[PDB]
Amino acid sequence: GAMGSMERASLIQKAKLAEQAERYEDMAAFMKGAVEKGEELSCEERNLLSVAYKNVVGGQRAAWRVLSSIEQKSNEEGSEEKGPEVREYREKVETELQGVCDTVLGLLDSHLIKEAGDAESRVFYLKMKGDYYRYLAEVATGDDKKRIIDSARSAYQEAMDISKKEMPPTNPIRLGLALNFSVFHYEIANSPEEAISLAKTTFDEAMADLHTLSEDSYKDSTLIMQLLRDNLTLWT
Amino acid sequence: GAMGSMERASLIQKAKLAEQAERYEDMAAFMKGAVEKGEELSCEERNLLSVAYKNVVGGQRAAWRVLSSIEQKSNEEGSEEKGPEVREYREKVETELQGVCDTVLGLLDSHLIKEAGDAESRVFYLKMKGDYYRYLAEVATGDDKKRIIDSARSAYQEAMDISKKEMPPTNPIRLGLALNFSVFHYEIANSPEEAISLAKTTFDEAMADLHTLSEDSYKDSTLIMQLLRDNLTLWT
Amino acid sequence: RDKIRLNNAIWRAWYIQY
Amino acid sequence: RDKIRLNNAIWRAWYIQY
Ligand SMILES: O=C(COc1ccccc1P(=O)(O)O)NCC(F)(F)c1cccc(F)c1
Ligand SMILES: O=C(COc1ccccc1P(=O)(O)O)NCC(F)(F)c1cccc(F)c1
Ligand SMILES: [Mg+2]
Ligand SMILES: [Mg+2]
Ligand SMILES: [Mg+2]
Ligand SMILES: [Mg+2]
Ligand SMILES: [Mg+2]
Ligand SMILES: [Mg+2]
Repeated sequence: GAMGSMERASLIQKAKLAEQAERYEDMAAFMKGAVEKGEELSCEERNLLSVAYKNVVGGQRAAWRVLSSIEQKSNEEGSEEKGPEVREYREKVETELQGVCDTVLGLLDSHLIKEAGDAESRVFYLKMKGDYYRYLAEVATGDDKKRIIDSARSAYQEAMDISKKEMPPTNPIRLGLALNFSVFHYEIANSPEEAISLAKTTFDEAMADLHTLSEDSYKDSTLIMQLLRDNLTLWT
Repeated sequence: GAMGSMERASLIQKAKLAEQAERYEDMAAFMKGAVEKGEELSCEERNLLSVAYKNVVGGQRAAWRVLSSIEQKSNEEGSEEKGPEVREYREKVETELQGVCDTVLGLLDSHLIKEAGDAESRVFYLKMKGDYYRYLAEVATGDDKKRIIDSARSAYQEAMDISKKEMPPTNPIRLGLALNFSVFHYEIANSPEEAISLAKTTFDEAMADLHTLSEDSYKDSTLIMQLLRDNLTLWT
Repeated sequence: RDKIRLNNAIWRAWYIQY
Repeated sequence: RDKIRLNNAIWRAWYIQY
């Protein structure tokens, strides 16, 4: 692509600069460039990858939600419908969101999941796979929707299996995965009981083995634990 | 362009939707589409135009400033310079900023300034001309810089002449123009005395004829008056 | 941290509401 | 309004400082 001639170390550096300037589109493009060099990502680089695309798609999702809400105060017919304009723009945002999701899932399949080594690394990418399928599911319909939901679930479940075998119960990747998988249960798979069950199990097992989080990431761990308890507060 | 087949009324509508979703790039593109239909903009439409591009270029400026500041904590030589990466990315942002400025100035010249009627409308576009030249000046150098500074000043000054002849001293376009022209004096033309002079004159004349602001825009007026006093606080 | 938490709460509540 | 004012102050101060 456009990043082919630039050194891998320069791409990482510029992604960090883009993060500082909150240019998440550029950040993503620099990290896509780095991933395409064909070498493993370290812990720090994987996080830069995730931060970039989560923020790109998060923006598209928030716009999608604004348009959807507007659209559904004035879809309820009988009153004024302004014509196709709201639907048209929402569909535009959707297509763009679909594009970015398709990109991340392509990098993951070609080839982050392939050439991972760490149990940590396999889980991190399988969790990402789950997430970007989940984002596709939020706006998809019909047969495409069912394909996507089973793809997300298949990725999440394999990530969880490995994580339960290979990672302490306070590991932040383990925790972040369970958090997001429980969100999938609630918001995508129409299984709120299984969402609550997972979130509570995850929190309680974290507490029971609190002695296991590490000097490097305990701050990440405690925040996700708090996020789990907040969702539980909301969902019960 | 890409907006050629879409109805003018649909473009305006979608610009308003883009504003709500904070998609200022799309907002700008919809308004560029509307402007290209070749009809005058109303008061409301001119403001949508301004909001879109001010926010697009404001984003680029903030990124430029972040990169510039980073660059100038680690340009002061003797220590580590990481190579060309910070300059390279800053130059990229600059080029993009220059592009958007060149677009706005093109619309204004082809053809918003041409076919204006209102004294209000002429002032509004000549003020915009001043602003987008000012933004170019912040990052320009050499002979190009001097050309740009004289272009901004020429636009600002003509806007002021008309405004003093045609608009009450509390008119928000009049006030916003003087505010920005005083900022130009301070930040671009290296004339801080002339900046302070203008800002104080503008505020005092507004107060002396307070009875003139209108039921439609007094909220806009009082805010710019407060902005004038804040800059004065900063500059003295 | 509390900003992160509040944003999360708003996003998750959105789904419940709409 | 006060948000608008604070942002303006930060932007203008940036130039003075740097
Ligand atoms: O605040 C939210 C709301 O939802 C999102 C918003 C933007 C992007 C992605 C999401 P999501 O649907 O994947 O959760 N989520 C929590 C978090 F930001 F992802 C998160 C997870 C783990 C640790 C954190 F410190 C933060
Ligand atoms: O807050 C600022 C800082 O500077 C900017 C930031 C982004 C875009 C453009 C500018 P500027 O250099 O043109 O002022 N400016 C004041 C204002 F936002 F433009 C403004 C003017 C009149 C009335 C307002 F309610 C607000
Ligand atoms: Mg090489
Ligand atoms: Mg669609
Ligand atoms: Mg188990
Ligand atoms: Mg026509
Ligand atoms: Mg340049
Ligand atoms: Mg005079």
